Amino acid sequence: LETTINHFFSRSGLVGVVNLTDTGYATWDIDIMGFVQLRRKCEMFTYMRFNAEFTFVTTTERPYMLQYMYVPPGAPKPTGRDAFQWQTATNPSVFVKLTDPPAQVSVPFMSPASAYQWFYDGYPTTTYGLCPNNMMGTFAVRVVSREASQLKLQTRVYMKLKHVRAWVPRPIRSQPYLLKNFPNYDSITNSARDRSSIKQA
Amino acid sequence: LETTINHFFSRSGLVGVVNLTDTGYATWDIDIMGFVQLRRKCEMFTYMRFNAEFTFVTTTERPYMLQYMYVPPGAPKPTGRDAFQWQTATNPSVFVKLTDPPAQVSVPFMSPASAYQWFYDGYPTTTYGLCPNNMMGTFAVRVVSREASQLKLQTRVYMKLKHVRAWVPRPIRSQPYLLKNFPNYDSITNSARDRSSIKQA
Amino acid sequence: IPAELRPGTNQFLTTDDGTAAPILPGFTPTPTIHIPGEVHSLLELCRVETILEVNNTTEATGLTRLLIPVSSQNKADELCAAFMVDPGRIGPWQSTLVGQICRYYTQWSGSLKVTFMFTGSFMATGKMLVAYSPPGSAQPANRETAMLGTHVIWDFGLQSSVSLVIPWISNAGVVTLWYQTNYVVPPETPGEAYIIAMGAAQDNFTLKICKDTD
Amino acid sequence: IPAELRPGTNQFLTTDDGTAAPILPGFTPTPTIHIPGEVHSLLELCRVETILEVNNTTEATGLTRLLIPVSSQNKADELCAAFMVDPGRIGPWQSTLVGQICRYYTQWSGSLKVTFMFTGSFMATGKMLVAYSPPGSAQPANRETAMLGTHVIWDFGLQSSVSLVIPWISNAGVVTLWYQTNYVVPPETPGEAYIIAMGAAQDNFTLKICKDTD
Amino acid sequence: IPAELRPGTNQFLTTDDGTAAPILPGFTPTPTIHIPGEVHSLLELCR
Amino acid sequence: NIVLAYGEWPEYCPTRPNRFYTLDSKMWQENSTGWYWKFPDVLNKTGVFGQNAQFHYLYRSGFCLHVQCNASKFHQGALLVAVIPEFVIAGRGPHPGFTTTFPGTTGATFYDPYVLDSGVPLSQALIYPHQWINLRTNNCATVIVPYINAVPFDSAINHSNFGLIVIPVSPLKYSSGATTAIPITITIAPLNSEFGGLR
Amino acid sequence: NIVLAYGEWPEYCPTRPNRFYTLDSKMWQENSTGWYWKFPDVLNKTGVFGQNAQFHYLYRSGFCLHVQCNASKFHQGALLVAVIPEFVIAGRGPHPGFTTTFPGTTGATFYDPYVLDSGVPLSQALIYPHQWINLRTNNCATVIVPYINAVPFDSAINHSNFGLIVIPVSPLKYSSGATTAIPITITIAPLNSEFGGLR
Repeated sequence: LETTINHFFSRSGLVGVVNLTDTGYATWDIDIMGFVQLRRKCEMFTYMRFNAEFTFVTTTERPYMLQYMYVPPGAPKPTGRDAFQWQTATNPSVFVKLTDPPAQVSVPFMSPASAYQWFYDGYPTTTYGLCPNNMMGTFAVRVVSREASQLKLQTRVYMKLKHVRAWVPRPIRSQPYLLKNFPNYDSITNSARDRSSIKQA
Repeated sequence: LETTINHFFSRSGLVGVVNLTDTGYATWDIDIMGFVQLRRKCEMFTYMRFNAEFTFVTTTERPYMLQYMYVPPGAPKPTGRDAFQWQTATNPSVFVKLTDPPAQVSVPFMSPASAYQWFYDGYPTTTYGLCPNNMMGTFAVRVVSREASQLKLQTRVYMKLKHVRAWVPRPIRSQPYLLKNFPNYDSITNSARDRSSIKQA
Repeated sequence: IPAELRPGTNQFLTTDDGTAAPILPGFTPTPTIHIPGEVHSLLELCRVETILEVNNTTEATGLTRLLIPVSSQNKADELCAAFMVDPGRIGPWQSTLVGQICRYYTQWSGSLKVTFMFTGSFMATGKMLVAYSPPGSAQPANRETAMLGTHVIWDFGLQSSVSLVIPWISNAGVVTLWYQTNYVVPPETPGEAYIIAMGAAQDNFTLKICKDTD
Repeated sequence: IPAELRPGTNQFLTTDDGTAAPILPGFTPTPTIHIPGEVHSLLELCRVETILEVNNTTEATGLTRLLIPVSSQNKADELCAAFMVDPGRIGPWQSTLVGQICRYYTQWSGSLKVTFMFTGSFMATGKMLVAYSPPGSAQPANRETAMLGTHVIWDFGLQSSVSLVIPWISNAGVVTLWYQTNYVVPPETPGEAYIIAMGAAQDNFTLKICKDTD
Repeated sequence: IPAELRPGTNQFLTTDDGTAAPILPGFTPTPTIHIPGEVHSLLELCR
Repeated sequence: NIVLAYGEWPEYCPTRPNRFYTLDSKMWQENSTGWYWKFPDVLNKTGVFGQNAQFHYLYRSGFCLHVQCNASKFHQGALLVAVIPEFVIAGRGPHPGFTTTFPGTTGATFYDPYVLDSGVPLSQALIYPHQWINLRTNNCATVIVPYINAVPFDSAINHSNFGLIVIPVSPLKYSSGATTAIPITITIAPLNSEFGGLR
Repeated sequence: NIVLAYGEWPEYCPTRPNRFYTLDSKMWQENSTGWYWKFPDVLNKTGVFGQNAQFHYLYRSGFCLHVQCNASKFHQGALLVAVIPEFVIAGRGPHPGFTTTFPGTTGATFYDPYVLDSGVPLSQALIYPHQWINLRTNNCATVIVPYINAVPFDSAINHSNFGLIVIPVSPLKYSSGATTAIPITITIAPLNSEFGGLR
């Protein structure tokens, strides 16, 4: 079939759009809650478990040795393009030329708990419902040269979900939401559009 | 043999010729009834069933990340090159550089009925003989950049038919036709060219 | 060894099968445990009877749009409520669970069922004629021309709930309900009640080509 | 592992075998059912006796070019009609089903047959001499020099139809028909009739290299 | 034989498995002997 | 004798409800040019089948036909009975309309028979299951037609399954004193009808 | 009758320490709008369990519930008992605070029941293990809830496992002379508790 839960997530859609000037670098936190087409399909469930793979597509406006680092959760993020975090061998990085076909890399499942939680009701001890066990890291795109890059490049990050397993369901969201990581709704819209009367279908 | 019905359709001929300026994009409906060499070979039969594969050949007048989206039947067509339909993950799209050898993709059989119908005698309830179950979608070729493409590019779309199975036959067309999707003929030409007399072969 | 490169290699297909290289080799993930309530396919979700909005008029405004009014002064055979059987069209089914997961999956086909239940006092007694028509015609006019269809004479003193199986929709069909008798109360009893409706899909409810929502 | 790239990889061959990636993986198509009248190969199409245009003169103009006239005042041994046996050349065979599917498939070879039938009254009686010549010579002149060939003495009082098997054409051969007797009528009977012809290919009719039409 | 090139080939992954070609083929290294006190995993160190 | 359309013997695999219907006989003159009927439309508003096809909106049936013309031994001519599936009137010139495409029991007539009013030449019309009514051999013709459609069901009113054409190829000649017209009567019987759903 | 939440019968695989607790009955008027409790918080500072959940910082238990309202035969209305895991109050407008999210034994009330104070519409709330208290059929409802959490343990004070909601869908109507309010009492019993670690 194609109504199984693995096929329902198996399209590789856009997540984040990252551009860099030459500052000199550009970082990007990993989060799937960026667009409304993926949030409404992932607040469906409460507990999920999945491996992900990525793809970086680069549109200038020739090839350079730009790299894509990876930060596992806990490692410090780079502050400058010539800092000492770019050469730490514990951060797995991917060197890819521009003119080559686009990069592709997989990420395993890093949360300490058995599955990711999209709803936490408690505290870590404004700190309400912020479970720290959803951190997946950054990427920190950097063009590599000795000085004076001067590209004005823009990357795009795609994401495919694989081997996904879902637990206990929840009903869908029915209202637009203001904040990024909170269900606040600013009380009201309805669900079904009106008709004239109760009669006359 | 080579007179079987699979070999009779197994050449990959031209269907449509699409060019784009920079507007900014270019769309193209899927229809095999574009040229007379393929219409006379497909009004032969009444019911057909086949998978198709395509190929996009690009002739400028360097490489850019131009994509080829696909619209399954029912999804909305894009209106601008920076609209929100370009990032819907339910539309499968293909990123291909210019200098690479040309793209190639297969399309499965999407009609709701068991086989495609090239002749319908009825109504959906000017609406005579327009069966809506022949929709196959678009492609919506778009060059990808942040702004100011400036290419003046022209693509060509090829089509190969595979695994084809045909049912009940019909005689061939013998007159030129005026309209695109109707057999109107503007009554008259003959079929065989004349000779002098009934005698003298 | 010799090899060639067919056209179609240097491309990103956006729906692909080949795995990339893992970025952390040797990493063993944390092993799963037995969390109860695992969903294998979302077909199990659309077999859940959820509350159907019927009274979706302008002046409803709140929880009162989840319920159909039943008076005690209505004369016999006057239509109590009526709505289309259309999982996906803009109307009553837009609130239920079927109506949200069929904004995805462009082509649907199956056999929906509709369940009612009654919310009056124990002393009340009446009847209802839950009717149905095929999608050829519009709704009936009288009680008599609606009686000839697929009626289920549902009363109140015996049963508090009733179902109705609708056969073989595809990508209308109109259900109504008629009074067919007076609404009977004893004294010192409020003479108004409401009938909330349900909605679900039975086993042969299948889907086809995926599509994004709204 | 090591590998090389032989010349001929980055090319589009326009007649190829390797499948591309499917754009919708996991999609199961709608399964077929038993539609009657399935054609496996188009060799079955060219074994259908279709109406052959013979009277393709200038002044024909309509359905009257589908039929050969037979008078009642023609003196014995005068040629009624004559045409080449040439499936593909510009002439009589251009209307039949053989003559259209052999504008494709450049080289043909086989054994065509020609069938006639008669469209007079029941009281009429005559004869015909359906002759044939090999493609070495032209058509005969007299009835006698046509009689020595491959004649079939077809009459009217017994048979209403007759066939003739033409052996082994390739990429001319001329068929005629002669009167050989008077056309005999009783009184109060219209003395004109027509003979429509047919055309088909028997079992050993094979084709070769494909070619576009017109 | 036909073959395609999926995206992700011309890249350096910084955590990889495929061996490069040895630069000195045929060279046999000096064989090891029994040095006592070999550590297989560093879990033995933190005990 | 009888001609099975593609060799089916139409069975069925919604209730399962056979009178020999008789359409009204057309007169055939010298300068006549043909007729067509487009089944299963002509059985509507006629008989118990008409009360079963107008109220039900799913349909499957097969037919048995019997085209029979009665002529004396002093006439001549030859007809052509063919059964065309999904037979579409094209329209000359500009669509043909409605009372041209659905003629009812009075079967409509042709304008240009040489191209079948669809750009399809008559020389190749014998692909369809045909039967020659030659007036010096016989006077009857019988075609059995199964249900030929991609979807296993359809509506009875809108979609026509197939059509029936009758074309005078050789024109009718007759000596003076004989009757000018020759009738053509048609018999229609449903074989395995199977309706579904009531409105 | 009874409704197993997803069919578990909650066993366990840290010592292993059952009195039927009884929360204080809420009054239900005409213009009331609902309640919620957020277990296992309301058992804190109450009973021997409260002395076992305040001092221990690992926890696992399952519950057995019994929501029961007593009404005479002259009232009408229907409630809705659902058990929502990881039930999060959103906050209108702006976070909701603390005395709104952890109500204690006095279960807090709703503001907008149509969206469950989380943007989730009530039309689809029956995905959760529900049980209709319809006042012309019965007067009781019983839900057994296992321990539903990703990590096999948690603290008792901070993390709430699930919540219990009671919503008046059809409002209560009553003729004049009857009592205005109807009580709703709730019974809570731990099934297989298993604590761990003492502070």
